[PDB]
Amino acid sequence: EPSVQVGYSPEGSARVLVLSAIDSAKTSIRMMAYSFTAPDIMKALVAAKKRGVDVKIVIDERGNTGRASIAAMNYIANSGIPLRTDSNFPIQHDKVIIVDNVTVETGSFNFTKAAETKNSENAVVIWNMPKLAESFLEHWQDRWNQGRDYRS
Amino acid sequence: EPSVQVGYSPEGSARVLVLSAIDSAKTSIRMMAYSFTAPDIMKALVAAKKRGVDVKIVIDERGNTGRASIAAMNYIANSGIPLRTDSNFPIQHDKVIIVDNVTVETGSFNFTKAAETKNSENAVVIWNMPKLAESFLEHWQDRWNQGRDYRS
Repeated sequence: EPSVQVGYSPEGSARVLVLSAIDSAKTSIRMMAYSFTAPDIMKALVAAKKRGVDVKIVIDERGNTGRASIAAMNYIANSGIPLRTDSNFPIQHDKVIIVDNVTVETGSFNFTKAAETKNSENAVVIWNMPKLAESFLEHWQDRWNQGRDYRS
Repeated sequence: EPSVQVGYSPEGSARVLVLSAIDSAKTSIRMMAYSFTAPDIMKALVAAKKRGVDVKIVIDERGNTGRASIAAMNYIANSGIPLRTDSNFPIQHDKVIIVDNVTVETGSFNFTKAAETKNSENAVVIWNMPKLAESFLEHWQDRWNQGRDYRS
């Protein structure tokens, strides 16, 4: 049952794989991000919410004050997706998407345009590994718990 | 046979896991790095070489001109470990260690002190998945092939 997929940037396969993970969510998505700006990623997350998926996101605070960051954060909050900024770490550097409590996307890939089209990056999606995902969930939960709500 | 381990920062488990992957190499190590500065990581890589392990590294060029970067690069080259800088990408952002052609370490974790002790990070080691590793190897090889030797 468990399997792993990989994609790379600027090749294009990383972006598509990350979108595939979000598009696959039937019940939940717990996301951690540093730079949070890619319009394509935001559109996919809100499409997940519309599907009924329970989406919650915690992102780095200091690295998300740029215009593009604000546009995405506003877009996300306006959709009813619970979102928090976290400044308890010099940098909340994780780029992680936990899907349906059993799948984990991770790697170097930041959720940005530069990450999708310019930089060399790798993104992996580890499917159906419940133990790995619950561990990542504890990591997500700890960061979320000390975050600040960003609402609309 | 395939299995996955995870570690986090600043907890301490990520650093130890990354060291565990390097310490486990019996035949080869193909590494990709953005910021390349952690003394502990360098000591471990050279200990691998001394063990007879075939170690080759390609790192981002623009992000490795700081003093700590130079100290590590010099330390690494002095040990006979083939090393290259790559500037063909705005940022060679991968933080990857491919061990013995079948294991892959990856995640948000940069090979730096801040990554080990201050930032929130995650590092995963995907053990014994030959197909995943050969794919990552092609990714490593492509970046290495357009790099510039850094020697001593």
